[PDB]
Amino acid sequence: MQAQDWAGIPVPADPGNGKQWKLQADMSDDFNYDFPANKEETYIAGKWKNFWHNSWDGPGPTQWRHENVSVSNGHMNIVASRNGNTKTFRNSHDGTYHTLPATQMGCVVSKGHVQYPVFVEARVKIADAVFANNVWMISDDDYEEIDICENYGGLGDPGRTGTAMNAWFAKHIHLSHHVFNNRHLTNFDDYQPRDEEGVYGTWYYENGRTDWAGEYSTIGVYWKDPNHLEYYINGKWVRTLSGKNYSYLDPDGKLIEASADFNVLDKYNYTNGKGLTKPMKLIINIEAQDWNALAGRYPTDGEIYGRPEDHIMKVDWIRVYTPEVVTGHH
Ligand SMILES: [Ca+2]
Repeated sequence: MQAQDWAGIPVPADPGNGKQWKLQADMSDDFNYDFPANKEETYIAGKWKNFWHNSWDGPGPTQWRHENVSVSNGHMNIVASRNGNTKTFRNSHDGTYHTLPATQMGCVVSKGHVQYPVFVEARVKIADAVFANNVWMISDDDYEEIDICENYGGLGDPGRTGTAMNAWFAKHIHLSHHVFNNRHLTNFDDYQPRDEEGVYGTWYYENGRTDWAGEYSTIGVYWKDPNHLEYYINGKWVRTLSGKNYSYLDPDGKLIEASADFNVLDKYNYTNGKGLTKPMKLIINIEAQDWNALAGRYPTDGEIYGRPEDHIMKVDWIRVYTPEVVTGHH
């Protein structure tokens, strides 16, 4: 067997004293096989469902389609395309329906699960296109989620003005997680770290870097324990949340170390003191969310038909490791 694509690339998190990382086979893939686009529900390689976890076809004017996921040329392809059909969708901020040309898109959900202690990392080439490129994880009951990467793609073709400009969005990677409460209610609760909750730095960016769409990036999380998450971009540590403490590299490269008066993983104790524990599936998808699409941050026909190969989120590999004690001379 040849070395996998990630061979020789160290795991950037530390597994603990006298521990080593062990690959979790059922959640790891370097995508060096052919899987042609398929209209039918399929677990690719027995591991990656070519759709969302139910028949819902997505937010906004998104239309997830089984045939918008393929594997070729060393990567999984998550494709945006446009057949001209419209989709009518609700503006989540006020409850009203709007109609736009739809974008057919892809969504992938793992068969397997991960649970702490675990390191999850993907090598992706974010689409050079105006849409969301997401890598995230969620428990089967939808109560506990970790967001490895939420990013909004490229700057688009010339001619965008006002709210349709994507520069603020394109430069960031959102590093976050959610714990929910009372999802049986309509008005369920959602806690995530953010400025308004007193947890800073969640929208990562670097002075000078306009977007993440011109090359491959690696983004990963070490979900170490129920009150400890660490994020890594391109093999480098960028952010830790640990109990009531958190730290991160700011956009000028400065280390910021902060201490909150509350637990920053579960501020309002929606987990009944347990923290993040529930097994999670990995989701990789692209979408056009309502807020973005209504603002004009949505691919034009000129963009999507003029540069089709840019309207694809590519995944070179996904790798998952769990810590094991060192084994000695074997
Ligand atoms: Ca590959």
